[PDB]
Amino acid sequence: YGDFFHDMV
Amino acid sequence: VARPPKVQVYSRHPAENGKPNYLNCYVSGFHPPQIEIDLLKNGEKMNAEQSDLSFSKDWSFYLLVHTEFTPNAVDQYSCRVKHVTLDKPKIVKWDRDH
Amino acid sequence: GPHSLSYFYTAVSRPDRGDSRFIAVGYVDDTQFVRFDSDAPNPRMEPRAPWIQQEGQDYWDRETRKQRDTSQTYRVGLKNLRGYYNQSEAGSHTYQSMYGCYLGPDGLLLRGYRQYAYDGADYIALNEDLRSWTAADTAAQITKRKWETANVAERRRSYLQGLCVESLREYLEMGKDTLQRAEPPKTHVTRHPSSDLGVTLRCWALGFYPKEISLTWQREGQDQSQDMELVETRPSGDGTFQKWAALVVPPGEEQSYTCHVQHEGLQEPLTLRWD
Repeated sequence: YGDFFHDMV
Repeated sequence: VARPPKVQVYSRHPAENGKPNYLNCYVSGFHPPQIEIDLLKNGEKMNAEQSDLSFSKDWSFYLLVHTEFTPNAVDQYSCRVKHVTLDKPKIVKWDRDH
Repeated sequence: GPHSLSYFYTAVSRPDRGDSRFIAVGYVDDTQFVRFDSDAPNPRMEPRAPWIQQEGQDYWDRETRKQRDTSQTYRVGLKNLRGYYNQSEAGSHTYQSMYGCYLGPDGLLLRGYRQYAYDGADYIALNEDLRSWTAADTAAQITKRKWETANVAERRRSYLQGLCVESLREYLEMGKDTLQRAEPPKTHVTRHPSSDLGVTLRCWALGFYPKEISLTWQREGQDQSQDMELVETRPSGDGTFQKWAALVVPPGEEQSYTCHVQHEGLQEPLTLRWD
């Protein structure tokens, strides 16, 4: 199961 | 800082003429991911499957291009690779010893 | 030795098309089991190993949602990174992330990681303690402060110790007949012409799983890796792997060299020589 949380550089 | 591809061309099983096999071109260690990898039969591009883009722990990419083939004594196979790090296409021939 | 679940994300800018492409792949150990490709029409997380197909519609629906949201943030982020590095819109650039968990012998997280790269260079990484970041340059420091202000590390740590390990455990059971059965190499040695004063001996290991293997040449017990050609372990195409190691030896001297193979599916080291 993938990691869900918001991923913003 | 772009990294050039390494290329191996090989059969899934030891080759014996007239027996169906699988032909693989494994290309690894390259960066950026834009690349063209063609398996060739007598110089002609084969319509071979390509794996999903993945990469290694050092961030360099790898791809497997592969298709069925029945080797014989006449047909010659190679893999041709084009990448921004290559000023000419990289060509590796398939032989049964590697 | 220990099992792992890992995801690998690649986003690439496409200036000519004024958009970007995001590709995700997921692995258990050395076995790919899912993919997502933003370029696919109506993109979904797709099965890439037979044992994952038993997941229900909720799984595929929710995994697809995660990737669609991640795809969009990585696309927007490519724009930020170009500004950070004073890059024009003319060039293509590459943003990667990888993350995963290794299963310890007690069923606990052995080690988790989450790392990022830009144009092939380490960009930012979660530290070993899963509580702080290391940034590689002044651009990455902008990202680090954003993620510190938003407390991103806590969520990554929670995922890596929890859902990642429990997902790994569920997957290992679902595909136990392949993921937990080690296939040993089929090994042999061949000889080939080389040059004046030298024939080549090639030690083959074919059709093994998982990928980790040891192939060495010994001349009276002494390691020959200095003059050895060792090719990168390579996929067979059916889920197994291949490797070989070759050495040039003096003619007539072949029987003074031995090839030694170590693999998890062997359970006892092997020796072999030319026939």
